[PDB]
Amino acid sequence: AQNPNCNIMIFHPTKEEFNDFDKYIAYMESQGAHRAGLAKIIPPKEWKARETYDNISEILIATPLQQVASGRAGVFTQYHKKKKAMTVGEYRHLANSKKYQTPPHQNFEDLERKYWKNRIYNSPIYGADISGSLFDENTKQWNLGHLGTIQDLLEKECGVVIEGVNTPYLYFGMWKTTFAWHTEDMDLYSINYLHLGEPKTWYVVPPEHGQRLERLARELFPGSSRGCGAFLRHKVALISPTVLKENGIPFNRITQEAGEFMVTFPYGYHAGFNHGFNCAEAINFATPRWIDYGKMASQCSCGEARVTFSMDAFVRILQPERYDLWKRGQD
Ligand SMILES: O=C(O)CNC(=O)C(=O)O
Ligand SMILES: [Mg+2]
Ligand code: NI
Ligand SMILES: [Zn+2]
Repeated sequence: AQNPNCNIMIFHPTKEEFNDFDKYIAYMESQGAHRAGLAKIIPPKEWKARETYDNISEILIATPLQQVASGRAGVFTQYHKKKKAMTVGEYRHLANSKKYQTPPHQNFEDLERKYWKNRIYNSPIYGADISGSLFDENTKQWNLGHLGTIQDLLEKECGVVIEGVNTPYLYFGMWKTTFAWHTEDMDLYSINYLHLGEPKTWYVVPPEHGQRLERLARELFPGSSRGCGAFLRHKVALISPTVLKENGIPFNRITQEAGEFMVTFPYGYHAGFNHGFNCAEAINFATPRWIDYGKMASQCSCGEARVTFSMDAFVRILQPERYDLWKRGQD
């Protein structure tokens, strides 16, 4: 079995190997990359996402989210308070202000320590989940707006044509902006490109051990667990590496820098934080290997998780027994 310790693997494809996206994902899996839940892909030196980022300031962040924490430093939830619209140029200025900027630090490890010690005492503002793309249309390789769609994958594998679309999302971050522990909708893959700015630190639980994380979460968030049998779908709970280690949960960590891709694999729980002002682009995707995960994915029906239009068909076709209950939670 390849990668039996479930370590995060880092790949350096050549420009030739960067042509065929599906083929390269399958290669990484042949080497055991999915066992970690997360892989890093450093593009060939010849590649670029676009020519420059000099002209992005007028993008609008219609609903910036202030991420307010409750709990203790290593075990907390966050809620998202909506803020007034602002442009990317306005948000960058805010991220660089004395109130929100990255503190002085020695290295990524020192900054990580500072994040876990102090995150709860601040409320950073995240420009998350903005439909759009920063890839140039002429970028042919690993262009996250030009991937094969999940609807087409399901049709190819299963023969059923379904409605829905699959487009990318932009994320503008600042110091301490946080992504809570989650798997993707329908336990899909994700791919995330860090276009510019400061790093993003990731934590991940191997898919084979995801249920260990879920059991800890139920213990640590006991009211939330009574409310919903899949409350991590709400994407609000944080647990620190120290708490994970104290509770014997297998995990790994890595820091993504600008110009790098990360892939999350089906049922790979992940969480993390941004070091400072940055912009990432991410999208979900599927492969043949996903189908069995999609069929088994948990679902939130309590009403909290509310998701896209396109998840309807995935539930309806892959999980017909669950469909009626899940759709009630959507309405
Ligand atoms: O970058 C973020 O805030 C969160 N991204 C992801 O969870 C992802 O790409 O799957
Ligand atoms: Mg602009
Ligand atoms: Ni994710
Ligand atoms: Zn729920």
